[PDB]
Amino acid sequence: GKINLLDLNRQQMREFFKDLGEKPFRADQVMKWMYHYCCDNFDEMTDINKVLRGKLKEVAEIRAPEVVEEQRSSDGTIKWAIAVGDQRVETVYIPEDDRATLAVSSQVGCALECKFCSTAQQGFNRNLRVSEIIGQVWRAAKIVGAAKVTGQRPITNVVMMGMGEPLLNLNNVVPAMEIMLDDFGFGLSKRRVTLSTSGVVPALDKLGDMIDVALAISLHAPNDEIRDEIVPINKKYNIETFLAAVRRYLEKSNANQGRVTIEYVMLDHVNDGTEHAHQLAELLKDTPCKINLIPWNPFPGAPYGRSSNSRIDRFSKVLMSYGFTTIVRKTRGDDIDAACGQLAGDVIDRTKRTLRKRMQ
RNA sequence: CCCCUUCGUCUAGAGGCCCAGGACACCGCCCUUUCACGGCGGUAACAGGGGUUCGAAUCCCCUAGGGGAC
Ligand SMILES: C[C@H]1O[C@@H](n2cnc3c(N)ncnc32)[C@H](O)[C@@H]1O
Ligand code: MET
Ligand code: SF4
Ligand SMILES: [Mg+2]
Ligand SMILES: [Mg+2]
Ligand SMILES: [Mg+2]
Repeated sequence: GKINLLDLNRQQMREFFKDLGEKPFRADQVMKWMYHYCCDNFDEMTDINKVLRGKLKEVAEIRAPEVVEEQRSSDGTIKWAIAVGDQRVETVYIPEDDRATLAVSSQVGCALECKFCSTAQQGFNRNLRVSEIIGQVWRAAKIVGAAKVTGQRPITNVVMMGMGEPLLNLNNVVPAMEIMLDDFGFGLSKRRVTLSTSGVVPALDKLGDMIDVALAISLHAPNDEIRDEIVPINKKYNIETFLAAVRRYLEKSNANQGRVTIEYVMLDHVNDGTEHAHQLAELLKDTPCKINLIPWNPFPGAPYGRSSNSRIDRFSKVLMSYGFTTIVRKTRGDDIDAACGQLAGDVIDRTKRTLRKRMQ
């Protein structure tokens, strides 16, 4: 029953050190070792006297989840499977010219049932602990830091775009993000830590009272009827209820700089027509934003196709004629099922999704 | 008895190069095309106090807070 320090943000680690009679600055010191240096062994922490180091071994540990698989894409993308009990979730490293980004998982699977997502096909088991979330970053930083490969930069950006809906795990997601932003943690910017959500609107309001981070929304449709089909949570919280919650978040936010990112997956002949772009432009006219079009990444048994490049191009041309910043998300790591939406992991579904499927 | 303390974080520094330079963070402006959040700016430190010197982040003394040898 040793306490894992990877579960604690700054505040909780101060109060940890206040107990057992130590001063607040110890929290600062140990976090620097853990996060600036990827240190999991108290012996190596020269900042601290040998008495307090031997004392920490008694009551504490630094335990990130194990990497059990690595795959490398031809485009530079790396996917790691991390062991989480008997199950697994994925972490994805994305090197770009001027930056490097890590996509992190928030849940063991997902319970939201989006029809175009491989993670949904796996079902849902549970939420990840803080240590299991920030541990992905820790473990990726250590692996990337060791092998000094050409064009393989340290992590500058983090996206909550792995397995699971982050807003359904605020207890653990928020503290993990706090450690990403903390100067004594990873020291990342507000503006380059982006949480993506499908729209759990009461939770988005809660998020606003807890932490300010960059925000992307999984819109994927120009109207409620199409969205009800592909992103079922739109039935409980429709587009306007969601867009309103977004505008509330933006009002308090330095991280978003006045703009939400609109995520929009391009499904062939479903939501991808010129007609739909016009309707989407109208829909977003009162929501300051940037549009990120995502070519659909396939998975086994999916009833969709990827929008052709010409259909995507015409869709974006339309949007640009309405004055919207419009970017096609380059597909990264699809040769190793690491592209957005292809993260299957290894999940034990607790929602009886399989036995429900056969009973129609 | 010996070493350590420079912007929020990590650092450049060796008596005039420094009213202290950089990276990232933070803040601000812009995003009507750099986006798996993009572009450009701006604020910001010599642990504290007192000596030495024409001149101190730098040399000396004390104090506060960390290590380390007997
Ligand atoms: C991280 C973003 O990826 C989207 N997403 C989910 N599944 C897929 C898929 N098969 N292809 C492309 N994008 C997908 C999201 O729903 C979210 O907005
Ligand atoms: C694979 S989706 C990851 C982010 C979030 N669950 C969303 O739908 O936007
Ligand atoms: S898309 Fe994001 S939310 Fe919808 S299912 Fe896949 S993961 Fe859960
Ligand atoms: Mg300092
Ligand atoms: Mg940005
Ligand atoms: Mg200055």
